[PDB]
Amino acid sequence: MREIVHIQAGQCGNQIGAKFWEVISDEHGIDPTGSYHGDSDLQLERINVYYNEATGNKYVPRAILVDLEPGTMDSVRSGPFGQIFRPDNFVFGQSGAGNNWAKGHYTEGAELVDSVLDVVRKESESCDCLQGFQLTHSLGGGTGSGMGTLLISKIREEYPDRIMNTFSVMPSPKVSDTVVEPYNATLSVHQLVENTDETYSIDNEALYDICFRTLKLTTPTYGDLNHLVSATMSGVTTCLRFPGQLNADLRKLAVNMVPFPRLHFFMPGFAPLTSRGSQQYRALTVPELTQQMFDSKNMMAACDPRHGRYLTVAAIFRGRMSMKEVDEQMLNVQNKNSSYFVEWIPNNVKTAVCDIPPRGLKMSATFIGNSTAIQELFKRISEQFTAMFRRKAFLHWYTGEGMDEMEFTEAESNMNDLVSEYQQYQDATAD
Amino acid sequence: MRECISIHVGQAGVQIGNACWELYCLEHGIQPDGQMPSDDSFNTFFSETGAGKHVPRAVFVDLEPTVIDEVRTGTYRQLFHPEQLITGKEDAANNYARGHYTIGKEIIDLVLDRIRKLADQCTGLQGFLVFHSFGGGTGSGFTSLLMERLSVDYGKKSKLEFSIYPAPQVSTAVVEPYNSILTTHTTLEHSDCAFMVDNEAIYDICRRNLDIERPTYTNLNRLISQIVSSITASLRFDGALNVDLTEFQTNLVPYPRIHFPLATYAPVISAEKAYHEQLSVAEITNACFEPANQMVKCDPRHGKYMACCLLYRGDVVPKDVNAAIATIKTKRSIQFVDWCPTGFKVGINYQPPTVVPGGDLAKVQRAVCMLSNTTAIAEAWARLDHKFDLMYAKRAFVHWYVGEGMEEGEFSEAREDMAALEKDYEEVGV
Amino acid sequence: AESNIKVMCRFRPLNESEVNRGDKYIAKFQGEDTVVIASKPYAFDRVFQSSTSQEQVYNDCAKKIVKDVLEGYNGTIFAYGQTSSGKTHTMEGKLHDPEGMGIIPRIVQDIFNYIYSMDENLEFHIKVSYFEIYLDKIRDLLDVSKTNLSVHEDKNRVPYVKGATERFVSSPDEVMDTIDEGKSNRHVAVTNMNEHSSRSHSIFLINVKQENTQTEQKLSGKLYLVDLAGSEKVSKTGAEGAVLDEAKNINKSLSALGNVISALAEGSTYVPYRDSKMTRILQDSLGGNCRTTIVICCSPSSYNESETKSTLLFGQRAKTIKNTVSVNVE
Ligand SMILES: Nc1nc2c(ncn2[C@@H]2O[C@H](COP(=O)(O)OP(=O)(O)OP(=O)(O)O)[C@@H](O)[C@H]2O)c(=O)[nH]1
Ligand SMILES: Nc1ncnc2c1ncn2[C@@H]1O[C@H](COP(=O)(O)OP(=O)(O)OP(=O)(O)O)[C@@H](O)[C@H]1O
Ligand SMILES: Nc1nc2c(ncn2[C@@H]2O[C@H](COP(=O)(O)OP(=O)(O)O)[C@@H](O)[C@H]2O)c(=O)[nH]1
Ligand SMILES: [Mg+2]
Repeated sequence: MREIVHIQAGQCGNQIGAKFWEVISDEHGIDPTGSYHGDSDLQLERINVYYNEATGNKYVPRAILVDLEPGTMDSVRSGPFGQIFRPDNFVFGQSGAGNNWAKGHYTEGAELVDSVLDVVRKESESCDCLQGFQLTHSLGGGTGSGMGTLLISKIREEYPDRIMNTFSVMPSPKVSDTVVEPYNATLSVHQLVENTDETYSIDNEALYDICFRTLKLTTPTYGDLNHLVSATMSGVTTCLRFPGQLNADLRKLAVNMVPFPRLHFFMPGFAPLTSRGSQQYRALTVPELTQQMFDSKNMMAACDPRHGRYLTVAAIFRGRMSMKEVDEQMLNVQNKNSSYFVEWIPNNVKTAVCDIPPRGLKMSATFIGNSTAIQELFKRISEQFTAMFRRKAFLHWYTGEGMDEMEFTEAESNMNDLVSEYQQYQDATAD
Repeated sequence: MRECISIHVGQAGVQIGNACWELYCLEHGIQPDGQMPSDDSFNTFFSETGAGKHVPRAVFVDLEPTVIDEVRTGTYRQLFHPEQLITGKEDAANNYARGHYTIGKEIIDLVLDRIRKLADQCTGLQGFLVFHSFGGGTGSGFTSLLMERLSVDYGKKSKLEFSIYPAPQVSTAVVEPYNSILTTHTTLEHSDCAFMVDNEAIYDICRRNLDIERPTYTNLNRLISQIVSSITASLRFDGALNVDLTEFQTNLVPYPRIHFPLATYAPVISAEKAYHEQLSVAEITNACFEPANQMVKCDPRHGKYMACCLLYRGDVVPKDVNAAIATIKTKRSIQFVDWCPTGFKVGINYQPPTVVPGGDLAKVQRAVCMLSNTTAIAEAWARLDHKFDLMYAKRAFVHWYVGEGMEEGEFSEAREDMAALEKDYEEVGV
Repeated sequence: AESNIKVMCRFRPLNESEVNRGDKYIAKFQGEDTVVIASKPYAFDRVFQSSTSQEQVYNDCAKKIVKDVLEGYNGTIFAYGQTSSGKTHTMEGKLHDPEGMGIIPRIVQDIFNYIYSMDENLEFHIKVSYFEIYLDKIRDLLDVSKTNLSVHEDKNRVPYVKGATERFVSSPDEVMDTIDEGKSNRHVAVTNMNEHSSRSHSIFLINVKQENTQTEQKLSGKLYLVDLAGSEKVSKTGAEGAVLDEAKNINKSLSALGNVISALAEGSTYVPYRDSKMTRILQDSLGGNCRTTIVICCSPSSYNESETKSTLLFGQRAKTIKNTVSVNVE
């Protein structure tokens, strides 16, 4: 299907989202004045998938940007591609919810929610063959978390037929200055499991370790990290943006990824990220790519799948190459590393190849895994959540912003049913 | 007179189409716009139009626009007439119930009308060649819906399939054991005779018989198209008999449920292997009983031959054919049907095959394709039902199909007939 | 402590569309326990052959569950089976005819007939709600305003429906009015299988509370009476457009009910009550503190043989299930 509507929410969600758009906009050959410079004819091909044809020779992204704190929209607006976003589509408040999911979901954000809905209806009814909606938000802040999930549910009540794609970023156990993040997380997961088609779980923890070990960088600076996010986020959108081989859309992705409809939390990964400029050595070819793509060291969630099995892998290759060598390299890997897949799911590895690569490279490979090990993440949030909840610590800051305690009980109740679910299909066998 | 229409459903389906149509174009002498320096047996699969443009007896169908927009962007875009190129928008997306229920019915009338306006320009229409996967969204779902509606619409007029089969090494989708069993279940009663294409076999033959190290699906379709051109050669060249699709049905079926033959094609030799380049009619007839060159990569060392037709094209003499067939009947440990005598139907067309200008095969003086009904493909069904059972046991992925219009009973019913297809393949033999 | 799910089997007659097609009568019966279909026996709690009246279904199926629910157990009665097979006839029926009325208003009366037969020291507070699951959202039936309702978890986390019309009823006659109102608000369409086809799963809940003033003890019981929709083959019903959207959600929710039934019978480690809103509202009903009777509803026409067979195997599966039954305090 054709048009995706993209929605960015919270400080992160709008910064990783602008970094996404400058990546796909360079791929589709469009500049910060909104001019199509594309040197290949194929750059304009499926342009209307992400883009709106505006008045005249201007292509504008079908992106809606939401925040309560208006300085986020200013850093986007004063960012390098600022003018490419339509200033109707800057949706801004004047406060900020303040790492409080409740002030997101019930206070400030439920005041803002309807201003947003009016602009996603407007992107929507303007689309010819609408695919569905793509939200980028946090599972840990204040804007992205409660106001995101308010969004997920509100648009989905309006459009339950089309696809709900989300890039949901997960908070780190190592860093963050914000203590209450597992509270915001548990509360979000509860809404997410009920209202998304697919959830890419984007762990800050892993992005940190991917950037610190692989690429090289020491303290966490979000502009360097957001490059690895944006490169992943280009990677999986490839098949929607550009033609090649199998799995064009998100539905044929999600249909092939999800065995049981609440298990839609996917583990991202990206290849090549080797020693820049110099290597030029070490790795180059499609099996070397397939290797890096399959590696626990190249995974973007902090759950080591060497400790919890894979259900399904969707692998998006980019460049001109051999469909046979992927068929064999996906055969090989699944034969040999069989004990890290699940026996009851036959044919575990799903492959797309697009002729177009990204810029900076000639060949690339993106991993998307529906892994049972994503439970270690739901356990980390829980064990932390239930820690604070049993002493009813910080609770008053949230219950005071509208919530019942029984909403903390219910949000926990589904996260732990989600845990039993993920623990089952780790443990399960054939017959 | 004796005209046939190719209906190309699915991305694979469509890209074997491309290669087939491009190959018929070169075969006939047809320039890539339409004009041709000559005339002759373009008759069946092409129609000459007023302005000298020779138009395919085609229908191309895709459930999004992308596969078909590459057609009308590239080469032969001016050969392919816009009415015969049919796009969708919101696809089935690997999901059989979207292709049968939800999205499929949204193009079905429209595909049938452009089929009917092409068929009503067929003086002696034989029937259809539908090319589709047993495994995809488009290919699996839209084709089974299309088969039911064509059995009501054209009835007596034949439906041949060229059907893409997944394999126990080379596979594609997770839900593909459902796609397969679901589609077959529907096709069984409706279809006529189906030439299973195993994508592993083609991949494997290209590696071992064609010495290709890096093949792409372009390379694979080049071998595929060469078996489809070999079958269709009987309508399109000069020669002896077998000029009709129904002789294929008639002579290949042991019982009509068991309507799925195996095709061999020979020689599958690379242009680069020009040392032992002088192959005989015997040589290429040996290769047709060789387990290498089987388009369906199952074990003929377990499975019995039930029925064989040999189609020779190029510099082949039928003295040479007789001699070949007698000695292949003495040499190979081939089990055969009891109720009938010895089973070979032989076709001889005088004109060699064609390669594409970059084509991988050698430009051989003679060629053969064997169409053969084997019990070997019950081995392949058995692997497929055992995968259905795995997934169905846990109920995995089934919410996406039942949640897009399907009943779970349909899975039970489908599997029950596939398990009776298993018993039909057991019972021919005892 | 552990009581099986009673799985009870009802065959209707051959309807007009069936007899005018010329369809065979495929049901053979062996005693009260077993139905034989294509020589194959399918074994149950009680089987009801075609001639069974609406009263007959009431005294054998329904009757005893009335005394148990008012002993402060929860009680679930629900009908399952493909389209036209006689679920709505069974549960609703023809409400105002004293022969044609079904389980729901017959349950209501025998509740109040029990309350008429009780001492002056038992106070009873009965509240009812009536809602439907239509296009996977919970529409309130007694109120037009609420188009989706919410699933909340209770005191010991057992789920219940928040945001509903809880009408507090005095007479059974007034309960017949909330039934009559809610029935006619319930979303019904003409299909080629049924002219009054249920397109939604309809959820009547009677929550009955009682205290004896003199004993000073309080008990509650949730009585759920679900007329389900019947998972249908698109070939048969001829469903396109909205009829299909409807069908999708129904097939979707009853595959999930099936999988929950299935998981319980095999002893699978999760038990996904969390798939559908129907499976959630049925959490107590399928493994919890309720005495649950499943009425599997069947057609005897040859046309539906395959899908009839499946409905019987759902019930053989289902009979194997026990509930974790207990007395519900207040
Ligand atoms: N032989 C052949 N197979 C191909 C071709 N390109 C892709 N395939 C494969 O054939 C199978 C795909 O079948 P399709 O019929 O394309 O599946 P489809 O119906 O397009 O699937 P959807 O996109 O879900 O609708 C997969 O195993 C592909 O790898 C091709 O040109 N020739
Ligand atoms: N046991 C029966 N005895 C006599 N008539 C019956 C019986 N069961 C059903 N019928 C007839 O069939 C008709 C339709 O039955 P009903 O609506 O209950 O089917 P249903 O199973 O609810 O269908 P759906 O799944 O579409 O809702 C009834 O209105 C009634 O007249
Ligand atoms: N990758 C990444 N994560 C960030 C960034 N900024 C903050 N984070 C973290 O990711 C989540 C962002 O939440 P957000 O919704 O942006 O917080 P809010 O805008 O302040 O409500 C939090 O858990 C932050 O610690 C960023 O630019 N990139
Ligand atoms: Mg009904």
